Amino acid sequence: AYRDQPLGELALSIPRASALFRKYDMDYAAGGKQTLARAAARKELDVEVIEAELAKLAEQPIEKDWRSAPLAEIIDHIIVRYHDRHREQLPELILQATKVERVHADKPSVPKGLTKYLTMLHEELSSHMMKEEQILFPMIKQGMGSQAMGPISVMESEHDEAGELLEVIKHTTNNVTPPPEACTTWKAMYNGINELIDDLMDHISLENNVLFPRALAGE
Ligand SMILES: [Fe+3]
Ligand SMILES: [Fe+3]
Ligand SMILES: [O]
Repeated sequence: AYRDQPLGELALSIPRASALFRKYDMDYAAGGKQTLARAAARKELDVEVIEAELAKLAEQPIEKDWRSAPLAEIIDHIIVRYHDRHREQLPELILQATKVERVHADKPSVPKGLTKYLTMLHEELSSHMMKEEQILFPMIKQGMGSQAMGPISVMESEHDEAGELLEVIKHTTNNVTPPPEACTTWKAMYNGINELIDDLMDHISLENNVLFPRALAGE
């Protein structure tokens, strides 16, 4: 039956199901409405195995269920858990990528263009998060969420733009897998990239699958 539920609900309801979908490159963040059945079919995956993996994870409940939490507490959580972290993590990654592309400019496995793409992500995320905090989030706190179809659609479009950059970043880095040649700086940067991708998809998932639809519905 898990195959008939949307990816978003499985990610928000089952602990560490988010990490499972990232293992299968399944987009529970922007494509959260997509059922697990239609997602496993797209990628030619054996859905029955995914269902058993979720069944094991589903033995335990999730630490915090945001699906029914107050919108104000979701917003405040997003700001300190995701927005503020992104502002610290991306400048750090940009400088690491700059150091790696130079130090290992001669290796074949070096991720050329990574610094360019991290910079693009940082600029778009920065402007994006400012708009949410200065325009959309206050609108929702004042109870005007039902009148926010316009702004939310613009934010969800930007969420898609950010998703495309993530895919470019994953390709440039062999799905964020360092080569055997990788030094310590090189390996720690990829660990930071994976941490960014994980947070950003949970960040977008929480907005697209909970905050936005519930605001539009008048909660
Ligand atoms: Fe956000
Ligand atoms: Fe956002
Ligand atoms: O965001």
